[PDB]
Amino acid sequence: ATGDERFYAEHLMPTLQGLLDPESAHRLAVRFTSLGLLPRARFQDSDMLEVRVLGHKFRNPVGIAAGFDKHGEAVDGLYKMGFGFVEIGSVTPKPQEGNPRPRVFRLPEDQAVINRYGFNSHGLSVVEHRLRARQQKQAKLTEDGLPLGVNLGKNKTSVDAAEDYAEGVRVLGPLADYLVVNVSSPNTAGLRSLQGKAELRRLLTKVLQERDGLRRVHRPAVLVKIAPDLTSQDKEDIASVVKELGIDGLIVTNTTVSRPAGLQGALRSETGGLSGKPLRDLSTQTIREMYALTQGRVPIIGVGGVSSGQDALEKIRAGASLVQLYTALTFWGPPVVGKVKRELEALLKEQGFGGVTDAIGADHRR
Ligand SMILES: Cc1cc2nc3c(=O)[nH]c(=O)nc-3n(C[C@H](O)[C@H](O)[C@H](O)COP(=O)(O)O)c2cc1C
Ligand SMILES: CC(=O)O[C@@H](C)/C(C)=C/CC/C(C)=C/Cc1c(O)c(Cl)c(C)c(C=O)c1O
Ligand SMILES: O=C(O)c1cc(=O)[nH]c(=O)[nH]1
Repeated sequence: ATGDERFYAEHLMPTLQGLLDPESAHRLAVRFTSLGLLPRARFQDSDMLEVRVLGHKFRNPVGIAAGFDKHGEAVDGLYKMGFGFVEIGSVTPKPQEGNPRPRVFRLPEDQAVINRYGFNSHGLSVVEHRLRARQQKQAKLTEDGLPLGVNLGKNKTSVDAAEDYAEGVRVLGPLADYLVVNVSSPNTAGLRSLQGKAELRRLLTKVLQERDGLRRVHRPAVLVKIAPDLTSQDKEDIASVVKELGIDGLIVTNTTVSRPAGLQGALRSETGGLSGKPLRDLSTQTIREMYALTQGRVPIIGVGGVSSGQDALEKIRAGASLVQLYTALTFWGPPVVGKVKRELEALLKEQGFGGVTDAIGADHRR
């Protein structure tokens, strides 16, 4: 049940959201997290939540998705919250402002958010120095089952997308357990076209060459993060390229540019990517498809609308080895992490799984 879950979800978060504009709230959340001003994460991770994937041990399979800690300011606070892994970014090569404010919108009636941040980023150099300041602390955390992902973007005005990603691999690759080639932001003109077969093969060949050129101890896994809005053709092409090139994994999915029938929020027709509950099943179905297309041989990090243990287990059974959440944190606060983990453990036991690993892709074997 938990007292603070109820307190954060029913009282504290909705009260604070009533007082603070969305981006002000985001900024305050990053600040509070970075300072460790967080409730006591009392959930002890059980052995049945441990997952071995991407050349690493993950103490639990619940991560924070990209876009919360864009500039790597709150990594340690996020582990304190009870996340099994942290992904920072997206980070662009040069600093850039992103879109004019306002650029984030709450849809409380839908338990959703729409954002059009447009890759606001401190840039590679700032983030590099921030990560270097805690590099050995991270090495110990990783060893202890708490890996770090770095999500790479491209600048708005760059004339060579592949070179932007290559720069990211060179600069932040040595500080990351895994890198994410984010070709699925809905908020950068032309970006999602990099998901097309020919463009993706060329781009990923260059990214993988740059990764392979790093020293062994500094050589991260490379994942591609994909949209929920892809055609069947697009998904077939991505699966083919992933297998051809030996891409280490997929992150499924980014936000949607669709607006599902039934959205109630006043701000439903704002431009941007939609996240949270209305994305959940679209993301789950995309995980399911990508798992089948890759014959279950390519690790998937499942993301989109995870707010409960059931949501997490649905993505795991569809083929995810790990899951992430973001929007649920914005509505329910830090206790949501312990909630998801406790519920997930209980459901695994109820469905006769020895642990998370046993449940990965279970629906495909029914
Ligand atoms: C405000 C906001 C900013 C985001 N920024 C990024 C980003 O910089 N890079 C990225 O790959 N995904 C970004 N995302 C997408 C999330 O990583 C995630 O894929 C998506 O929100 C679905 O998960 P959720 O429903 O749990 O939020 C962002 C999402 C939100 C809501
Ligand atoms: C769990 C959390 O997000 O932050 C904790 C540390 C907290 C007590 C934050 C206070 C400020 C609030 C109410 C933040 C909620 C919120 C939001 O309301 C919105 Cl709209 C966004 C985009 C974010 C992005 O992180 C967001 O955190
Ligand atoms: O910076 C953003 O606008 C952004 C990037 C991304 O990958 N996904 C998203 O929803 N927003």
